Amino acid sequence: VTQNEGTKTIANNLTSTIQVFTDSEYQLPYVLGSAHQGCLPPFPADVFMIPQYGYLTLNNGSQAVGRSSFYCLEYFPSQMLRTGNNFQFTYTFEDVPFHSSYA
Amino acid sequence: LMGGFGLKHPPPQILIKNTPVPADPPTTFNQSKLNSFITQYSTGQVSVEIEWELQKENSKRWNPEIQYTSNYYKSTSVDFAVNTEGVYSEPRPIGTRYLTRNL
Repeated sequence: VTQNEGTKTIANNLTSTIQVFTDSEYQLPYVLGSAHQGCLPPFPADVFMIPQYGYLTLNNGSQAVGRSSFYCLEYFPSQMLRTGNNFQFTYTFEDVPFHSSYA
Repeated sequence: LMGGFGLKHPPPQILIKNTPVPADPPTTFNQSKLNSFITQYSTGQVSVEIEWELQKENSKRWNPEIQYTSNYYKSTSVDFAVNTEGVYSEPRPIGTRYLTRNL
């Protein structure tokens, strides 16, 4: 999107990419499971925007302690994707007890 | 609760004593147990080899961690060394929790 003179113009950049990696080693602060927003909507007809990743560390008020860690996400092997490329990923759950859906 | 590894079958107790060596008994039979013994004690060496399994740190953190270090400042005597009289002393209690990891 190039905003020039009040008139907005949105053109596709075929050579631009996006990086997408999956932390399979759990080396980054796990944020899911805190019941945050930004889920695939429930209704399939609508489009959603992807939430921003941010993490927390130890603190002493608004300050950082010695053990406070800084994780650079650019320090992981991402996978650049142009239009035309796709990202596939598989995962198999460990053995967890059935959820008792009965009274 | 004092720390360590709880074991159901811990290293057994190695018990050791000096076998009694009676002093010269009477020349006439006395049913009473001999209470006179040759004074002795034993010495010798003992080795104990233990193999420990480690779990190497794979931190993908960006900034430096907190290592245990001997403070660089000059002292009268080195820490964890013998003093001028040959008396070895451990100046402080060292724990293990230095490296950090996410929760």
